[PDB]
Formats: sequence, structure tokens, C-alpha cells
Amino acid sequence: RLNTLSPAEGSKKAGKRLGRGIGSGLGKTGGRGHKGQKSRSGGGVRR
Amino acid sequence: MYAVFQSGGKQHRVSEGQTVRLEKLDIATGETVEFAEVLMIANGEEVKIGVPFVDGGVIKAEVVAHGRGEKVKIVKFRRRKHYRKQQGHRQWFTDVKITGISA
Amino acid sequence: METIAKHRHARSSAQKVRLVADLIRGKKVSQALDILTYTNKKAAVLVKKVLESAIANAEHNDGADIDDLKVTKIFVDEGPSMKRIMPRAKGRADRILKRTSHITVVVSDR
Amino acid sequence: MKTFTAKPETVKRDWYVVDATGKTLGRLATELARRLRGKHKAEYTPHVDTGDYIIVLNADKVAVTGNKRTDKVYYHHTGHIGGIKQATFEEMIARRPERVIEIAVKGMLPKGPLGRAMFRKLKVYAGNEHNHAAQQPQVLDI
Amino acid sequence: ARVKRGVIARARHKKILKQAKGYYGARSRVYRVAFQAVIKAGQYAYRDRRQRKRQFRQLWIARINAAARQNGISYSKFINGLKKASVEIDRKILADIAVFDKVAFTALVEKAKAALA
Amino acid sequence: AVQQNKPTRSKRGMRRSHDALTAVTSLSVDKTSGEKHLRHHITADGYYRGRKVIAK
RNA sequence: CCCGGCGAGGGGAGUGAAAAAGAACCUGAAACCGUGUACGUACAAGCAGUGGGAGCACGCUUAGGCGUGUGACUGCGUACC
RNA sequence: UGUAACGGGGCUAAACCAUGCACCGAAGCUGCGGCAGCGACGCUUAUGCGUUGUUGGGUAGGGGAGCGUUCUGUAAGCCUG
Repeated sequence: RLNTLSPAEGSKKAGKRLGRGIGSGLGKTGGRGHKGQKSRSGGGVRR
Repeated sequence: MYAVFQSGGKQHRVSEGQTVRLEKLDIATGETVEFAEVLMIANGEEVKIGVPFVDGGVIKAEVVAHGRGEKVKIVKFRRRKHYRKQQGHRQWFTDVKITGISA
Repeated sequence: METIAKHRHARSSAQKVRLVADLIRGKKVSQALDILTYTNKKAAVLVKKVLESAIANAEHNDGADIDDLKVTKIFVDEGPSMKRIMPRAKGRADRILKRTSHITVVVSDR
Repeated sequence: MKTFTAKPETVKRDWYVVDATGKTLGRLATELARRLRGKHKAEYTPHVDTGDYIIVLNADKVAVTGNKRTDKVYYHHTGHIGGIKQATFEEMIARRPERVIEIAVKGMLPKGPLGRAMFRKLKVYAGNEHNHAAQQPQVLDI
Repeated sequence: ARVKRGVIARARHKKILKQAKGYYGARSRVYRVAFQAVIKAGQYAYRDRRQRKRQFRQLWIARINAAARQNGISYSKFINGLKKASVEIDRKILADIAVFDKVAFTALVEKAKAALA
Repeated sequence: AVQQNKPTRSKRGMRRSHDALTAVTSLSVDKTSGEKHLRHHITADGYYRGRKVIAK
């Protein structure tokens, strides 16, 4: 419902959302840089 | 009859009853306009004065067009840099029509 | 005032017909359908059948007088097409388009 | 600002002719250029010409001073593949006298389509051939 | 869930295609060149606002040079004499008396010929 | 071979405008009846240019 | 009932709030060409646009002095990922 | 391959060398309209006004913060033949 209640702010980051273009910070590599398994599937290196 | 007057950095020539472009009036359409900033006046001989403005000289006018023009968009980009920039602009206009020239 | 005649789904593409339907435009009420007494190709018969309907059926379908009757519009458009395939070795497909047209004629008392 | 428009009610053509008889080709070209461009008068001129109409009537009697009369040559690529012709002033004016004025003045005019819109209004004659006799040209002597 | 993209991707096409029509061929509606009729057109409009600020400035110089040369002096020397004479100048757009009042402009070039030593 | 999109109607009509050269000659009246006929061709009465050609 | 080959497919009267609601029947935009009409288009070399504009057409309006649509022609101009 | 080793003309000075004063010369300098940030000086603490000073093209990556879209709740409401 919420409606008549005052909301709370600054207690969630807003958020996991990924960059859509470099005018908003990050673009075509999403902050992981270019190529290698380190850019596709986790940290890209074993134990 | 014609006159020449000052407004800041720019100097304007105008004739009796004529319309002329001015810089934006803050009072819009709501008041009449007058100038004592007149620095040359002629009706049959085009005499120049070197002294600062005509003593007791007056130009009177009415506002005939005022407002903020059509909205436009212009854009900036760079070759293979994958961003896009956009500026909005409108600009203000003001035109005034002479009602008197007095000396 | 106005009378309409049509023929839909005709066995011709519209460009076979339109050459003649464009030629007969801009002619006097003494020359219209009198320039179409002797005709060239099936293309011209498809117009003749519909024009001889419009310029004569208004005598029952609009009013008793047709003795100053004029053609206001005389045009043709390409209708729905039917897709068909033909034999080629190591098939693979090879098609043709079986075309149709829609003929329109309009006449007016003014 | 805007206060003038070139059209036949504001720019009347009145027809002038430069006397070429014994005139120096270069001094004649510096006059013909500015008078085909419209530049001798109080005018306003955009990407157009504000002319008066000007022609040449006795071109086969034009002169060159000192040397370059029988020395140096003018070149043209004929348009028949790599074909080229060359002639000196006193042996070129003997054959093609109306070309001598064209090749002398064309480089004193603007480039491209504006330079072409000026050049299309120029006609050159030899033997005193009076072919604008109804336009009654006013003579200029330099 | 599926993105219908009518309010977004298609709107981002229409925002450009709206500025089409009125052209001498394909750019009136062919999207992949009607885009160039906004983007390349804007690089031409920046050049219009630059050239009407750089190259049309010469109309305040070259027109006045020819008129001063009828009095036998060139612009580069005429202006230095008119600086030495004091007053009657502010902005180069105000010099069109070289066409509108050639008698009073002649006296102003002659003033520079009485101050250039 | 190459052809970009579609031929312009401004050039296609300019190539149709000499393709058949179809003209109006209003036809000539028959030499035995009050009605018009096709040049050097038989009439509906089986006649041509003042003489009988076929039986009815 | 009118037209034609007792066609093909329309139309007139008529059913209906609707027949762009007709069995080929919800509402309906695009590519593609099509009917009318206004201005434009007749020698002139490259991303067909950007700016300027003679001429023409449309609608108001006249003490300090029209705008719109359309536009020969010309200054400027080698796309996108 | 054809104007073709100033791009080309003009030019026996209009070339070559250096000299003296002028002028033309960016999106910047500089003036103004507007905005965000940093900080003073004058007046005042809805919190602003006045003036002066100053920074603002930013990609791999590191931080800050809006507008739409859809579902769920509001919705026993609000708009609607």
C-alpha cells in the first residue's frame, strides 16, 4: 500500500543496474574491460 | 526626422514612427519605453555632436513584439567514441515602435 | 448524381490494363467509349465491360436521364497475388506470382 | 541586415563595349573583369552578378607590348584522347581571335558556377562584326 | 517478459524520421539516409553558423577597401590614419556609409589622409 | 549484376512513354453504312470499301 | 431490377446504429503503386543534403513600411557500423 | 596514359635576399545572456540580493543522480459508451 506513509531513502544503493552508455559512466564492457574469461564468467581464474 | 541612440555595447539608428530590434525587456509588454541615451538627431542637415548625448533630448516608443521563440535541438558526437550529446535552445526576442522624437 | 462500376480479382496484372485506362482520359463526351468500339488485347475488354456498365446502368441506378453523362474517374489497381512453385533438379525451390487486378469506373450527372 | 535585392527593376542592363583597337591585352582584361563582375560603383552583391552587360567588338586588333608576341605559347587539350595544341600570341590571334580574350579574362573572375554565370553573359567579336546593333553599346576607352 | 519497444526504440526512430520529408529523393522517408539528413545536416548547420560568423565578416572590410581605393588609399593604411584622427568608429558593421553616404564617407577617408604622417 | 532498390517512376515512365506509341485517329466512316470501321478491315455486315466480302 | 456471355464482379431498391460491420464480416498503421490538384522541373559531371534566392501561388493588411507554401539558380559539402 | 617535378596564370621584377611601419588572422583571448561547482568583499538570514574572482572537450576504469516501461499494492478510489 504505502500511500500516506513517508518513504525512507539512502539505505539502498539503487543499485545492481548495469551502465547503458558512457555519459552515465561505463558502456560496452560494463566495467570488466576488454576480452578474456575474466570479462565473461566470474573472475576467470582457478584456485 | 531620424535619431541615433545607445544601449550598452551597441548603437542604433531609427526614424520617426519606425520599428526596431532591441535587447530583451524585463517588463515585457506591461509598460511604455523612453530613451534619453540619444547621441545624434537630424531633420534636414545631418550634424554630429562630440559632446556626451543631446541635452534634454527624448525618444518615446511602444513594445510591439516580445517573447521566447521556437525550441530547437543541436547535437554533438565524436568518431568511434559511442556517446551522444544534445543541447536545447529557445532565445528571447523584443521589437519596439517609435511614438515620439523630441529636442 | 454519381454511379460506380467495378470488376475485382480479374485475370490480368494492372499494368497490362492501365496503358489503355490512361490513354482514354482527357477526351470529349463525343469521344469517350467511341474510341473503345474496336479494342486491342484482353486488357481493353476488361475496361470495356465495366465502362459499358457504368455509362448505361445509371438509367435505373441513378435517374431517368443519361444523355449528358461524363466519366469522372477510370483507373485500375493490382489485386492479391497467388504464389506457385515450379520443377528444378536437387530441390530447392523456384516460384512464380499469379497476379490479379481490380478495375474501377465512376460517372456523374455533373 | 537586408535592404537590397538584385532583379531587372533594380539592376538595368544598358550595354557597354571596350574598344580593343591597339589596347594592351592585360590592361583590357583587368577592366573587362571588374565590369563583368559589376565592381566600379556603389553596389550590394551576394552570390550573383550586378552587371550592366559588356562585350568586345574588335578583338583581332588587340595588342601585346614588348616581348611575348612571337615568344611563349598557349596550350589546350583538344578532347581527342591525349591530343594537345600549342600556339604563340601573333600566330594564335591570326586563327582564333575570339579565344584570346576568353583565356586572358577567365582567371580574373570567380571559380565554378558563379564564374560561369558571369562568363555566359560575355560575347567577343572580330572584324568589327556588329551583332548587338539594337542594344546600342556605349564605348569605353582605357 | 518482453519489451514492446514502441515507446522506446520505435520512438527513437520517429524522433529522427519526423525531420525527413521535403527532399529531392530518398531522404524524404528512407530511414538510413533520413538519419544523415539530420546528423550530416547538423554538421552543415554548425558550418553555416561558423561561416556566417567568420567569412561574412569580410563584407565589413572588402566593400570598404574598394570605396577607400576610389579616394586613393588601401584599408590597411586608411584604418591606421582613422585611429590617429580619433572618434567616428566603434564596430565594423557601422561602415556602410561607403554605399549609403559616399560624400560623407569620402570626407572620413580624407580625414585619415590628414592624420597619416 | 546490380540494381539499387527500385527504378524511379520518373525514369520508368520516361521508358514507357515510347513503348507502344498508341494514338487516336477517331476511325473513318464505312463506305456503305452510317457507322465507323477499322482501316482495311471487314465490317459487321460482312462488307468492305463498297463491296461484299462474306455471307451472313 | 439495371450491366454482361442466365458470366465475372459491381450498382439501384432493400436488411442495419454500422455493410471499411457482407461469410473474401472485429479495429487497423507501414513497405509497394495509385486518383485528383497546386508550386517546381529542358544541357551539365561526385553521400542528392545545408544555407542564401530571382520567379510563381495562397491568406491577411496599409503613417514609417507582410507572412506562408513552392522554387529555377548559387555559396557550402567525399556517408554509417 | 594526357595539361602533369609552383596546382595554374600573371610577371625581366611582379623572382631572390633582409629591412621598416601598418593591416588580416581560432570554437580560444575578450564583451554579453544562461547554468553548475569552488571561494571572498558589501547588505541581509523566507534566505536572498549586489559585486569581484575562478573551473567546466574528456576513454579502459572509479563515484553521484533522474525520466519513462511492466508487474504487485493503493484501486470499495479517479477518468470512461
